[PDB]
Amino acid sequence: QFAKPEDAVKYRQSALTLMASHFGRMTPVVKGQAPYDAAQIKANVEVLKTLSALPWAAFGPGTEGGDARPEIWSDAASFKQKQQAFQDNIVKLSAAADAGDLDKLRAAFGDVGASCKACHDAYQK
Amino acid sequence: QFAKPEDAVKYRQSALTLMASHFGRMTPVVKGQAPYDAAQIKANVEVLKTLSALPWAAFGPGTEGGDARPEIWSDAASFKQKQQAFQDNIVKLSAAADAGDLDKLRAAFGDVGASCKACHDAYQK
Ligand code: HEC
Ligand code: HEC
Repeated sequence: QFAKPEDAVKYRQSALTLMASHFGRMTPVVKGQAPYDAAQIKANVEVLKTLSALPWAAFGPGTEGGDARPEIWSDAASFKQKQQAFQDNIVKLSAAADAGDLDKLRAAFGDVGASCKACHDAYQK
Repeated sequence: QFAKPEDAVKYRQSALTLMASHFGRMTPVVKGQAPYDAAQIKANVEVLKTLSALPWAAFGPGTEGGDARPEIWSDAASFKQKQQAFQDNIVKLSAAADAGDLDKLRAAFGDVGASCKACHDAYQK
């Protein structure tokens, strides 16, 4: 869907920004600093689920740029493993949200955050 | 969810970028220059539905900036009318996609695009 590699960079940066806001805005809730409304969190995690699937298709062949470390395309199976582990951790977060359980939400949120950090460490300049 | 107004600007720009890619990438399909796969388009419109709901909450009080024309907050009912008409046109596009009908898709796509342009004309610097 991208006329030039810069368009893919633009897209993935935007997706990651949006995905990130939807994750991070829950931090006060998991810490107890903001109230827990199960329906609110269910709805937000549904948004995050959708967003979480979007960046990866914008690291397609020929789309080097931005802050993507070069190690993304040359180790494609390993990068995939990574987004799929993150993507699996998101499934867990959805299950916790859909079940209305703040303890399960806290644990799932932490494992998502660890997966963000793992990919960041390997693949972000 | 925004610590400073700049964060809301950042978010809405990203949402609009993403929403826009999901709309615009269908242009070759509606024109017949790319093949029509009903399932592909259904899935893409589902993404666009989710995205289409996101920008508006990031024009909250105190979030002047970016290319938002000042006329957004002082005429709040009219701006709302506008996003809700766009939002209603998106419902129509979802119905066309879910029904697998390229003629209905073409018509609905055009009315969405007109609604994008209408808000752009009134409210984007
Ligand atoms: C690899 C499988 C990743 C996972 C999982 C997550 N992120 Fe990431 N992120 C990744 C890359 C390779 C990049 C650079 C993209 C580019 O081309 O520049 C990023 C970037 C971000 C950004 C900055 C976006 C921008 O506006 O430029 C943010 C805010 C970000 N990532 C956040 C983030 C969060 C919160 C994640 C888990 C919920 C997450 N990322 C996962 C690679 C990967
Ligand atoms: C008002 C109800 C709008 C509708 C409907 C659409 N857009 Fe728009 N758009 C609007 C504003 C006020 C702005 C400026 C935001 C800011 O603070 O700068 C925009 C901006 C865009 C952009 C640029 C985003 C960026 O990266 O800076 C794009 C690509 C865009 N809008 C596209 C777009 C499309 C394709 C729409 C229909 C599918 C659409 N917008 C609707 C206001 C409104």
